[PDB]
Amino acid sequence: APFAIRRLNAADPDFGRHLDHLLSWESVSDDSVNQRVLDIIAAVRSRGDAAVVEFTQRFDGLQAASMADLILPRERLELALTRITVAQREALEVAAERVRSYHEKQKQGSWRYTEADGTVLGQQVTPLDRAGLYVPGGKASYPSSVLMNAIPAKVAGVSEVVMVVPTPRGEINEIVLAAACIAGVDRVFTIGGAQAVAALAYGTESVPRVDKIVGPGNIYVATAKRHVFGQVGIDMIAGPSEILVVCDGQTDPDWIAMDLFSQAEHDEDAQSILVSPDAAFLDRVADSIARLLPTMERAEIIRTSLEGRGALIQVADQAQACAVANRIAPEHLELSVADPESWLPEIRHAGAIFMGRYTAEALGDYCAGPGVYDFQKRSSIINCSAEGASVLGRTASVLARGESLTAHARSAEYRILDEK
Amino acid sequence: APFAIRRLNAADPDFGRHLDHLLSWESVSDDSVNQRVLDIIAAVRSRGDAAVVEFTQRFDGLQAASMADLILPRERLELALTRITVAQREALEVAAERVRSYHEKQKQGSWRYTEADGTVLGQQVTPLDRAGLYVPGGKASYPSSVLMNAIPAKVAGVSEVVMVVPTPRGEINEIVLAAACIAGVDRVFTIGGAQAVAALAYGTESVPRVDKIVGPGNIYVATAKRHVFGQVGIDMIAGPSEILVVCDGQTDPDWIAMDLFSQAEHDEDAQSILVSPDAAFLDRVADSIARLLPTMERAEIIRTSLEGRGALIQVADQAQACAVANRIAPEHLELSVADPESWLPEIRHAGAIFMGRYTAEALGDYCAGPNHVLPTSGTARFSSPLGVYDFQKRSSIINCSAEGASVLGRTASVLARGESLTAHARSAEYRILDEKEA
Ligand SMILES: Nc1ncnc2c1ncn2[C@@H]1O[C@H](COP(=O)(O)OP(=O)(O)O)[C@@H](O)[C@H]1O
Repeated sequence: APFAIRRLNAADPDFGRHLDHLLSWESVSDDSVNQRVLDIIAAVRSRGDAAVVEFTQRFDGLQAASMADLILPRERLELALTRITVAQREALEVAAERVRSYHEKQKQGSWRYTEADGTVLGQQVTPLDRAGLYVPGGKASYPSSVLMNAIPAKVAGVSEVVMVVPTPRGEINEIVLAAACIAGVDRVFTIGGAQAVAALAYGTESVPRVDKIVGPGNIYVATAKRHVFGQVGIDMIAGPSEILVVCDGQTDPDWIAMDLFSQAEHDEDAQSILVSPDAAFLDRVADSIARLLPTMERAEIIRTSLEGRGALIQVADQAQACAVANRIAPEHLELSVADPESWLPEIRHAGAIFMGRYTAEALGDYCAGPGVYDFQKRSSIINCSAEGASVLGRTASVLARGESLTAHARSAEYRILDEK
Repeated sequence: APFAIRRLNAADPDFGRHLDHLLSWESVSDDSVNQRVLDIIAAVRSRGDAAVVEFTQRFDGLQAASMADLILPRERLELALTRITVAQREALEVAAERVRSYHEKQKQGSWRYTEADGTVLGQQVTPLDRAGLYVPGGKASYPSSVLMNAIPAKVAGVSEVVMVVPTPRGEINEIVLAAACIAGVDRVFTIGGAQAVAALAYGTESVPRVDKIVGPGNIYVATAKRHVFGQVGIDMIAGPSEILVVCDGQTDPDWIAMDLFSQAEHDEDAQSILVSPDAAFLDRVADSIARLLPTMERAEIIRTSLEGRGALIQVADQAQACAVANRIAPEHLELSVADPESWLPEIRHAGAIFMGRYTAEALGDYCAGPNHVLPTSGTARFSSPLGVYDFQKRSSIINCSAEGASVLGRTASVLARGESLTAHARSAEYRILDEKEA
């Protein structure tokens, strides 16, 4: 044999050393991935479509004579919507309505405000022209990620939402494609990895250059986004798939085991960690892991993730549990404790938080629905009246002259009215 | 020998390439400036404090034996406050009042909301632990930048606001340090360039690793900020110093020439361009420039920048003026026209906009942030993720009731099972409750 999950104890004097290592895992080195991503980016900029096709065959195991075989018509998204089940389609449509209604209320357009002295301030707001959405291929690709990125882009007025979704060995995810259909994706290319990000950032003969790339992605996508920042807007660099469970010991150990498995099954570099002051509970979770793992469809992925990056960590009390959690700074925190609002203040470095025994971290990947700002460009506007320029100019005049910026000062002074 | 501003005319058939070269020529390469930056970052990541002191001696020309001589105590900020004149201190205090008022109105905190089924949703809002503020050295450092960044950080509750400001040959801008005192800066290091950015992004023995780096910067700072992206939060990376003025010819030509000088006096590489359909006007601006330039206090820097990147550009009409403006794509646009809101629909690539004849682009550098709205009580009503939001972290929370977990769990089960992610499914299914189960 049974699988034995790694065990750490913060009562060990050397516990900080093992925790550091657990948090700095170089499966494939940063440097190796970085060089590979840099080379692919430069390759896509130099050779365009030909490079995209060549990398797609190599990394996605796909046969494609040309870039035209890597274009999915929007009609294929409509077909996907007919192919999923009644219950799947209803879940997606219900979540879409809630996401879309929410963003309609939050949208803020151009505005102007007139001060008492006549000065007008405000912002001129324009949708981005195009936005690119990365969608991981295959089964481990949450449809919520499509809905929650494409819908606010369309609500903002983005004319073209371009989706890139690799098809590993030709595999297509109909639920994901159906979500893309509901969310209003305009164009789809079956490409992935660093080459998809590069094609979106710089453009090729067939892939349009977009103004912002959004979405999740593994280390190749994250590294490519880091490197095309500047050339294109980027929402964020999502970190590796991750869950920290903190438990007081009074949650069912099968539930906790499964909560760890939920993240570990996403991909082989996911990290799942449990922290608890309850030693007997940690033993129960270790047994649950050993028993439940061979019953999992994705046991191979789950085992590899837990061998490389998982751990159960014993701590002394609530205070130490929070200190270790804050150090881990988890992107996803499950506070499986009696009074979660009592633990959160001591874990300010955590990302998304799932509270209590009844809130599985997995619900965060399949959110049923409740932004636009991130798909808009803003120009700030100042239109002083003569009186407003006098008020502002008096302050600027003094400060500028103080540091010898006399063109700044005289520029402002030309519009200062003399007082009564 | 009166100065003759460079003249361009869109009617010329070499205009596209002539303007292309004016907009793109570079002294040092991208690769060499970028290569020097990549080297400096690796050096301070490796040699820590020693690299910072070495780069500071070489590039700033400072006689500093160790990192402890590059630390300015908070008292030195208070002393700056007493060294500036009364009118300068009050001007800093007035500016800080307007900034601080605005950010207080914008500040949002944590919240919770209980759904009908008992599920609690919300957000936990906390300040960043530490923020790092880059402040240019010398006289060309806007005190605005200190106020505009340190004040929202303190209003957010950032417990340690760290400022870096190079002091070339020991020169100190007392107004800038006084601004830092008023804005509540906690610690100051007299360092700059890429090495300052890297010391803040990664931390050294004496410089603390901060959660976000903000502020303006020259090419080395901007390049360094681009490279430490993903390693540490950053704000918008400011581009090179630049102004495009578009005028219909109905603005006093001296005002326009001085608006060009305002940007030109910042540094030798600054780019100041005027576009107009009014040919007689453009001549009056050329004369204004010749007459006004000699006695500018920074006449030599203005002349250098106008020679290298300045231009007066003749166009056929308003539409061609806007086409040229769109090709330049200015981060700072001065629409010095009678009807500025009529020109804006045809301006599609522009950052911050100064409208009409009474709005000098100089006011941008002293009363607003980079492409930020002017802070007033009225403008505070319009939300922005800039400002106090910059320096805060937001954690979404969900606390399902048993019934909420059941409703959400069924939908999670359907979609996760549809994708064969059965750990997701079973984890959600464990919480589904059926009252009739004994
Ligand atoms: N040629 C260079 N190589 C490396 N760093 C440089 C070079 N020129 C300037 N720097 C860095 O940029 C800083 C210049 O001071 P700063 O005020 O921030 O920019 P500026 O004065 O041009 O506006 C220096 O501290 C220095 O570290």
